[PDB]
Amino acid sequence: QVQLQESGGGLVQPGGSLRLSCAASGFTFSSYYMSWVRQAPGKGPEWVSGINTGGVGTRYADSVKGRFTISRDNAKNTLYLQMNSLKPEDTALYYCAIGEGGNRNYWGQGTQVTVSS
Amino acid sequence: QVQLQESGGGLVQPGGSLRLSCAASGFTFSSYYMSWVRQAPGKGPEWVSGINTGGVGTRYADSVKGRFTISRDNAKNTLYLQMNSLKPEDTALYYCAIGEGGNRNYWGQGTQVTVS
Amino acid sequence: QVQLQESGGGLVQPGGSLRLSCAASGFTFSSYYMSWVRQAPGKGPEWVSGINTGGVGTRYADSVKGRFTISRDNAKNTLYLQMNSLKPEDTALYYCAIGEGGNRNYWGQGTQVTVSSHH
Amino acid sequence: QVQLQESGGGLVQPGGSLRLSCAASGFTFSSYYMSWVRQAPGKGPEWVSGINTGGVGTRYADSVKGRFTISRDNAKNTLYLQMNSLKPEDTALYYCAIGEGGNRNYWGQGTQVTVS
Amino acid sequence: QVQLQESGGGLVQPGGSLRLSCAASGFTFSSYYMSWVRQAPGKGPEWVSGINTGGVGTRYADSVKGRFTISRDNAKNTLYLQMNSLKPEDTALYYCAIGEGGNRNYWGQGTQVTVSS
Amino acid sequence: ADCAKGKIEFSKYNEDDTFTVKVDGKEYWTSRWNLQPLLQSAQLTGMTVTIKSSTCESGSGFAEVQFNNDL
Amino acid sequence: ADCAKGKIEFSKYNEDDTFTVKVDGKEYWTSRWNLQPLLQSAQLTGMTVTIKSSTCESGSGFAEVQFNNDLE
Amino acid sequence: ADCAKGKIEFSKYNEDDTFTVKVDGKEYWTSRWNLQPLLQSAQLTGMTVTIKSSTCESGSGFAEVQFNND
Amino acid sequence: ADCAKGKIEFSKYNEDDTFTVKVDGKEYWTSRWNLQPLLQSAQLTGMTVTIKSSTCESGSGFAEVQFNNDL
Amino acid sequence: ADCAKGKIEFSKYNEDDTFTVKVDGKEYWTSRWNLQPLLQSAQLTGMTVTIKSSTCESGSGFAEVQFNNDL
Repeated sequence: QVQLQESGGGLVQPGGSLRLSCAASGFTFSSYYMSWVRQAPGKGPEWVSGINTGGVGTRYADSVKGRFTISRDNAKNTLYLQMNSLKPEDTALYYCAIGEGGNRNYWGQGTQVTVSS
Repeated sequence: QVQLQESGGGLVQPGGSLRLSCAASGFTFSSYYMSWVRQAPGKGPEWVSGINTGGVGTRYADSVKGRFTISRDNAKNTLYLQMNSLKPEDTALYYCAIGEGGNRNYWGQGTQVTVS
Repeated sequence: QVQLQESGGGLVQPGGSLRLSCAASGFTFSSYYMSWVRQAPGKGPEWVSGINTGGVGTRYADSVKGRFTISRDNAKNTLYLQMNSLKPEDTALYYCAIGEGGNRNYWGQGTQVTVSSHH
Repeated sequence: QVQLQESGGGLVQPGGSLRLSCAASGFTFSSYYMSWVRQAPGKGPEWVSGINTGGVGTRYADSVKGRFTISRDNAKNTLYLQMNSLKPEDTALYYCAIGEGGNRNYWGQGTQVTVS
Repeated sequence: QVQLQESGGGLVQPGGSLRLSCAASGFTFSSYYMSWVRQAPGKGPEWVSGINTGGVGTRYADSVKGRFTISRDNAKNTLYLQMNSLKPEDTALYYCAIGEGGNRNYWGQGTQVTVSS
Repeated sequence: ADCAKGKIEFSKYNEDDTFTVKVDGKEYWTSRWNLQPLLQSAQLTGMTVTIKSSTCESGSGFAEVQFNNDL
Repeated sequence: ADCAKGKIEFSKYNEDDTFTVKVDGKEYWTSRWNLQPLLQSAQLTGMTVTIKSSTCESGSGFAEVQFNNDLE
Repeated sequence: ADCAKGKIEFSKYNEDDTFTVKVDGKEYWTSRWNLQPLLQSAQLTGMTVTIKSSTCESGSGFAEVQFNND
Repeated sequence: ADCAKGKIEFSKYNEDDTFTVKVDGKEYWTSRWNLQPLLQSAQLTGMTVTIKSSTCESGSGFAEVQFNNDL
Repeated sequence: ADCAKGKIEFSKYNEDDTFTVKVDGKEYWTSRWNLQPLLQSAQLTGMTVTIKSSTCESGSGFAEVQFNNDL
């Protein structure tokens, strides 16, 4: 069964850092573009970052460019997101998504991130 | 050498459920698109469901979309079909097929599903 | 080097059966379409059967369809031809070839098949 | 988690030699074209050399042709640059880059080479 | 780094045979088409034989077709040339080349093959 | 069995990397990657494609297709 | 869920081996390789492309497109 | 041996991922994936293809071909 | 940074399996295999290509380009 | 060294998966797979190809080639 297991979330103070991890199983991970999408409360879903099969070719949304860095470990079937210098505008539920993140059926149950004082 | 062995059929009551399993051998299963096709008595063959090599992409016929769900265990070289809320129309011999199921050369000796 | 070693031929009576096997070496067998070609003395070469890498997609000549079965064992680097219900017309020298036959450079040193009776 | 670690730089007298080494990790190195780019202070970036996967096919900028030689050990997942007969015009920061080196995101934290 | 080491040459009488060997290193040998080129004295370079990766697809120059046989051992990173029934017109320096032999930088230092009485 | 014979109405690349074509008002899809450029070039050039499949209802999977030029 | 329907204004091959297309003033990108030759063909021939996605306003890329030829 | 010389009548993608072409009333198939786009372009453009094979009977497989424009 | 904007004057397949294109009198090469047919078709159709690279001198490597049809 | 400059007379896919082209009455072959679609397009469109090789005799192998449109 295809499964995506996000972890690494929680409560961080503004300016702080967090490292999200998503452990993929039940499909050949190396065959898929992987991305991270966040869903802020009250707002719609926001695509945040993407990475090609290969882990060399990354994409970032303008809102996180420079603060976030996506990586993949095809040997360990895991996807990561390094979130540095966190603004409150990033308090959202972060989903690890198979593909470009255009389909919510291919997301895992998100990891909660809350940047507050 | 290639072999497909369907199982999990039987007589179910309408609204009931069944889980068909097809055990593949004689070819590297993980490398092929797999699909399920049904052949109702008197009617022609009907494609039912399909799944990609990657293991994430699924396709379903309009007639069964929402009630059926295809899956694969590349570790166990098995293809499955979860048939929930069964209608009498679904009464047929189910074939497990290599590819899109467009040529009978690539189907197993199907399992019988009877809904009444 | 590349080597194809056909075996399994012989003298068979009409209606009889034979299993040709060709043992490939010197190349990664699993990466090539394989086929069987026969050539009867007096006639030109006749393509008989073909198999894609993987062993799911098989092709047969009209004259052999139904009686012959091509298979491959990529684990054992062997190609097989199950010849059932043979006719005297099936008499020839059977070559195992890399690809779709076509280029004699890609055939092996064949295996003789001889379908005959007391007539 | 992609990492390129350049080393082998330093202070060399004109006519001297240096061997830069870039140690790649976090991606299958053997699958990528690799190149070296230099950034002279005040000037823009200059592509210097390139090498295909497989390691036979090299490219050099006209300014460095004959003096520099790119190589790769797909076994030690390292990229090298043999800089012989160094001119003051080569005083830059040498970045090791994945691909053709046309995008700064695909470079490591460069090693310093000073020829005076 | 890239190295090609030809061997197996020498003095042969007409009609005789020789087996040239070229030992490749410093590049993934298995990923390249390999060929043999000869350079006769006074004449230009002559392509002789070629083999695709994998060692199934061989090509021969019309001048050697039927007498010469190219092979490769990707496990031993070696390329071979079986020269049978040698004519004096085979007297040349035999280079082992990466590719189709259209780049002199990717040839070895040659092996001498002299056929005379 | 010949399911549909006609000019390609439209083609569609699917989320599961399959490829659909509507020929003679019936849609058929294929998992074959090699067919993708062949079918697009057919649709563009105005070829008469013949979809052959054991399953002929619209939405069925197919693999065997014959291409004939316009006339 | 039709994202954009129209002729391809321009296409762009990206450094990350993705492919962007501007259809109906909006840019869309895809990680699919097979789509690259299909999209420029469509661009060159003047085809009617329909970009489909469930999450059409996230900045997420598409992978589903319908191609129709132009009429005169 | 030149089996057939002519314009491609029709092409067909097969269930076994091979590709058939009928040239000069005789059908020939190929397992080569590289040939699929080359043969389609030859069919579309109206090129005169020369099928070369040791087995020249219709239904025989081939691999070597020559393409010439009109 | 946009290095060159213009029609492809010529293309060249290199011995190292790279591909050069001279656009606006400046030559640029790419290691990307997928770009080879795309640049081939852009050259043939007379498309105005925009080569984007951090290294803009002629002979530099590139991997990002934009294709627009002619007027 | 420029071996041949001209329009492709004919192309040929070989049994060893190589590809021959006769340009300016001289035949040259290549083991490069990416060149196969590039060459026939060039043949079809009527492009003037420039074959560059160290071995220039007819039947030699080659890899580098430049494509220019007809005009």
